[PDB]
Amino acid sequence: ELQEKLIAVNRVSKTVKGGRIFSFTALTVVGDGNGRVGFGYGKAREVPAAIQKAMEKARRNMINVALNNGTLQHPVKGVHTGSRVFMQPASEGTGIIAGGAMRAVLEVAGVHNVLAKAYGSTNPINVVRATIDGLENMNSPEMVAAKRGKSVEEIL
Amino acid sequence: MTESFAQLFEESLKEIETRPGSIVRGVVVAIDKDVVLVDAGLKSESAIPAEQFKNAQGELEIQVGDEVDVALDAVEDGFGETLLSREKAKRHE
Amino acid sequence: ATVSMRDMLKAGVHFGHQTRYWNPKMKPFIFGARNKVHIINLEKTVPMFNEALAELNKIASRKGKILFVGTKRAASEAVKDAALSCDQFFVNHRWLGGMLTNWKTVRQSIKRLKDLETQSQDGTFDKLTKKEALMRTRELEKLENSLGGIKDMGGLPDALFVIDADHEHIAIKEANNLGIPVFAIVDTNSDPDGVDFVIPGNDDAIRAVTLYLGAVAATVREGRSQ
RNA sequence: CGCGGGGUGGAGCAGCCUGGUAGCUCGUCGGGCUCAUAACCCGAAGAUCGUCGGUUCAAAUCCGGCCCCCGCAACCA
RNA sequence: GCGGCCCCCUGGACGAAGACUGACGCUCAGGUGCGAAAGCGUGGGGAGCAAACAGGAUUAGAUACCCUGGUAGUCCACGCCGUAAACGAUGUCGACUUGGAGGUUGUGCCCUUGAGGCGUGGCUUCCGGAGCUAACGCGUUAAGUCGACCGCCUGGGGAGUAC
RNA sequence: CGUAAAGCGCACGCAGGCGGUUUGUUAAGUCAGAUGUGAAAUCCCCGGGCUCAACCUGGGAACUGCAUCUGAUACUGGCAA
Ligand SMILES: [Mg+2]
Ligand SMILES: [Mg+2]
Ligand SMILES: [Mg+2]
Ligand SMILES: [Mg+2]
Ligand SMILES: [Mg+2]
Ligand SMILES: [Mg+2]
Ligand SMILES: [Mg+2]
Ligand SMILES: [Mg+2]
Ligand SMILES: [Mg+2]
Ligand SMILES: [Mg+2]
Ligand SMILES: [Mg+2]
Ligand SMILES: [Mg+2]
Ligand SMILES: [Mg+2]
Ligand SMILES: [Mg+2]
Ligand SMILES: [Mg+2]
Ligand SMILES: [Mg+2]
Ligand SMILES: [Mg+2]
Ligand SMILES: [Mg+2]
Ligand SMILES: [Mg+2]
Ligand SMILES: [Mg+2]
Ligand SMILES: [Mg+2]
Ligand SMILES: [Mg+2]
Ligand SMILES: [Mg+2]
Ligand SMILES: [Mg+2]
Ligand SMILES: [Mg+2]
Repeated sequence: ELQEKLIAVNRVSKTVKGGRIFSFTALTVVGDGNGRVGFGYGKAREVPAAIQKAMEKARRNMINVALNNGTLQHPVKGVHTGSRVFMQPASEGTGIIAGGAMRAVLEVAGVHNVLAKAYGSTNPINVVRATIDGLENMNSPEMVAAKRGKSVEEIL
Repeated sequence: MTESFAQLFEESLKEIETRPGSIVRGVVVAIDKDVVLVDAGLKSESAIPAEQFKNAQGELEIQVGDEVDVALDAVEDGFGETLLSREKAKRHE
Repeated sequence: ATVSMRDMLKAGVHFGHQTRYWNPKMKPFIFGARNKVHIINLEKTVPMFNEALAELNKIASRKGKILFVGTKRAASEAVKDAALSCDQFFVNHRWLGGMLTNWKTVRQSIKRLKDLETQSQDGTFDKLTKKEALMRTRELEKLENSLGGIKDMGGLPDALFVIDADHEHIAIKEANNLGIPVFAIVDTNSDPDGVDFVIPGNDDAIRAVTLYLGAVAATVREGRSQ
């Protein structure tokens, strides 16, 4: 039931005494489409080993997100290192409008309707980290009412 | 019965002396070939080298459970070890 | 069972390290200072100690596996003997970084230990030029010292009880990563952020550790006997 | 040869559709548990997904054949 | 930037206790002032040192490094110049936020038992937590959390050059 | 805006910007309401007519503005203590 997407594969180098040693990295995101999404990195000599290592890492290191009918509770901003991410809820039928790295994470998490924008560096690794961080730092009416010591309608 | 930890702790400080250099009577808890564990009433039982228990004839004159006079050198050597130097206590003698 | 403030003061629980080496997090549990020594507050210790015993009692009543951890030369023998008195598991020598997060590797080492001991005991062979046999026995001895306390653990433990949280910070970090609750005796110089159930007290005195360990083993057996 | 469907640790079932992760039940050996057996617990063992291939960075899944299985098929004095 | 000792004139900073004024404050475009060294002008002074310069060497060459000399200059008085990697490469002012080891300079208390112990102000060096940072690192003297005002940036070269 | 471009060499200071706390008053900023105006077309909403659409067209909303009047006194400003 978990849904997984490969976001980016990259070839790196080590420059050993004899010359360059080439290895590959993967970036993957897995999710249940119902509020749980994790990302794994994954690094290996060959592309299949890399994508496999990444998926296994992504299945764990998965977090839960307080979704709202496939949409965000409220506008959130997420920044990891040099990437700043802004995501705000939209009406049903708008679609998922976002950059490629954010597109995958929001699709896999189950956000059907979102308006998103990425400021700063769009490096895929940091964009994914920043959007996941933003989604986790998003609270819901029940948890905010519990935190504030009131009821939901009293908060509305 | 709220016997205060404050009351109880003042009593304990009156019993034992915590100054560096005081000779404290300590119990031999264990005798190894090289170290003897001596309790005193501080943060930790002190491992005193057996060399200090050897007389001029090389014999260990102590059995487990004896009270031994040990000179309190330091309660805390940064590692929670209470440094007990009985060899320095023989100066008083 | 139940321990008394009088007994803990006698055991020397109230002592802490020098003031300079303290961790400012510990400040709530510090009664004060005397002779440049921190004095832990036993009014904070007793309810926290009893409150931790309750949860250990609960885990033991659910057939929970308890891992006793302490590798200080002071507490190495006490933790092994105390853990064995209640049919539980222990680590009394250097904690292998990754015992819990890399359990898949430790399990293979357990398989090697079991197979190796079978040969030297069940296989009884030793008819291996008497030099390869002897060196093979050394390997058996090495693994036995390392993994004796968990050789039959089978899976991940349900809770860790650790002496000297600062000294054994690595084990606490693995548990937090894996969600395993940690009960820890936390001295004034230690960090209590990673500990789910903090028991503030001296952790270097054999008398104090024996006090803690005797009570814990007693509570575990009561929870199992139920 | 007709059409359809199925084959997955020794047995019984998920997994297949969307390509990346082999799970649930019984059985078997051992241990804890029990006075003991038995039941029960901890482990452990056991399929390469009928096979042949094709695709694809990568297949139990996607493609084809063969092999069977199950079901149907209008025609016996 | 300031380094022998002494005198005269003079500026600021800090502490203790108390009294007084009663928002009198912060920042600051333009403006004004100060501003290492080199340099310039007038007039002195000139021991040492030393651009330029002379000579000897080294070198394939040596308009250099090295050696022997040596003028301006370095010094004084009075003007000018107004620039430095003028750097903590970190504008000024205020508030808030865990700790440790020190240096220096005040002051209060306790047994000063003997240079001790315990507080409390100023300035300062190192280490380090949360946090921040692209990373290095910064970390109560912030590059943390904020507020007021000001200066400056907009790819590299052309060029801090032309007019 | 430490090292990537970017903190004046430093200071004093006029114009300017900003202003601890309390009370009263004022009502300038601010806020609320009302009134006048903000041409029609255009853009937007609901409709109507060309066989449909482009196009045309009815009503509305809007025109984020300005001015006047009437109220509010938290904040900011003025005045007084
Ligand atoms: Mg960019
Ligand atoms: Mg100026
Ligand atoms: Mg000069
Ligand atoms: Mg001159
Ligand atoms: Mg002259
Ligand atoms: Mg010369
Ligand atoms: Mg300049
Ligand atoms: Mg300078
Ligand atoms: Mg500098
Ligand atoms: Mg500069
Ligand atoms: Mg530092
Ligand atoms: Mg110029
Ligand atoms: Mg120039
Ligand atoms: Mg540079
Ligand atoms: Mg720069
Ligand atoms: Mg400056
Ligand atoms: Mg100024
Ligand atoms: Mg004011
Ligand atoms: Mg004003
Ligand atoms: Mg008005
Ligand atoms: Mg109009
Ligand atoms: Mg029509
Ligand atoms: Mg119209
Ligand atoms: Mg007013
Ligand atoms: Mg007013």
